[PDB]
Amino acid sequence: SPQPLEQIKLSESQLSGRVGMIEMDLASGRTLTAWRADERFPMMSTFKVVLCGAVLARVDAGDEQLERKIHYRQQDLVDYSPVSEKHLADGMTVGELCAAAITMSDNSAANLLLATVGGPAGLTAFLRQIGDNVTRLDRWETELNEALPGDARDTTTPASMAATLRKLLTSQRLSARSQRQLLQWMVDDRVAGPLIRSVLPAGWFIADKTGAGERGARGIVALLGPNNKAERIVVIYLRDTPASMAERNQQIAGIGAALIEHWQR
Ligand SMILES: OC[C@H]1O[C@H](O[C@H]2[C@H](O)[C@@H](O)[C@H](OCCCCCCC3CCCCC3)O[C@@H]2CO)[C@H](O)[C@@H](O)[C@@H]1O
Ligand SMILES: *C(=O)/C(=C/N[C@@H](C(=O)O)C(C)(C)S(=O)O)CO
Repeated sequence: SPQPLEQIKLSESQLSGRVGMIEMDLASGRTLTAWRADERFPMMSTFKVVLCGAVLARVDAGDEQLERKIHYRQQDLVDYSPVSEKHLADGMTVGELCAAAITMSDNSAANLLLATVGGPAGLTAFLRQIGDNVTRLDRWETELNEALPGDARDTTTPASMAATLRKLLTSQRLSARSQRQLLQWMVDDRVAGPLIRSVLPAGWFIADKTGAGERGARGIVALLGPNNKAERIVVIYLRDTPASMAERNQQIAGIGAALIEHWQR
C-alpha cells in the first residue's frame, strides 16, 4: 500500500470524487492524518452516533431514561425500518431505539429519537453546547441523505466529526456508564462491523457507524487499533462520485489497508 495520504489521493483520482479524512489518537486528540479535514461532507447515517450522544446527555441530566418505552404508529415510519416496523404494537425503549439506529441504521428509530432531543435544531444546539460549531443537522430521515452538490445542510467536516466523537466518548461530558454505552452501540454495528472484522488482521479492534447517500456519498466513523484496543478515531467521507457502492467500499477499505500497513507514525 502507499502511505495513507498517497492512498487517499489515489482514491480521489479513481473515484473522481472528493474524499475527506481524519486519523486521530482517541486518548489525546492528536491528529495524525488529515485530508480535506475542514471541508463539508454529508453525514448520512453517521449522524446517528451524535444523535445518541445527545440522548445520553439527557439521560445523565435526569431528563430521559433508556428504559422509557416509546409508542409509535405505522404512519410515523419512513423508508428502512427493519427493527421498528416489528414493534408497532409493543413499542421500543429509548435505548432499544438507539441500538436500532446505530447498529441497524433503522431510520424510523432515528426519527423517533430526533423527536426526543428537539429535532434537527435541537441536535444542532447540542453540538454547539459541546463546542462543535460546524456540524449541522437540518432535516429528518430520509431527506437528510440527499447530498445535493454545494448544500451545507446535514453536513459535518472530518475534523469536527472526529473531535465531537472524541468528546462524546472520552471527555466526561457524558457519564462513565453513558460513554461505555455509546461505545458498545458502535462495537455492535451489524451493518458493517462483521464485514470489516472479516478483512481485518487478527488483533485489530473495530467499532463503527457507516452511512450512504445520493451522488456517491459514503462515510464511516470508526475506532480502530492493534492489540485489541480502540487506539484511533478514523473518519472518512466520500462525496460527488459516480462510482458503484462496491467500489466506494473498496476504496475506503484501501485507505484502511494503508493505515494498518503504515500504523506507527
Ligand atoms: O502487516 C499488517 C497486516 O497486513 C495484512 O493485512 C491486510 C488485510 O489482509 C487486508 O484485508 C486489509 O484490507 C483493509 C481492510 C480494512 C477494512 C475497513 C477499515 C475501516 C476501519 C477504519 C475506518 C475506515 C476503514 O489490509 C491489511 C493491511 O494490508 C496481512 O493480511 C496481515 O496478516 C498483517 O497483519
Ligand atoms: C444511512 O446512511 C442511511 C442511508 N440510506 C440511503 C442508502 O443509500 O442506503 C438511502 C437509500 C438514501 S435511504 O436513506 O434509505 C439510512 O438512512
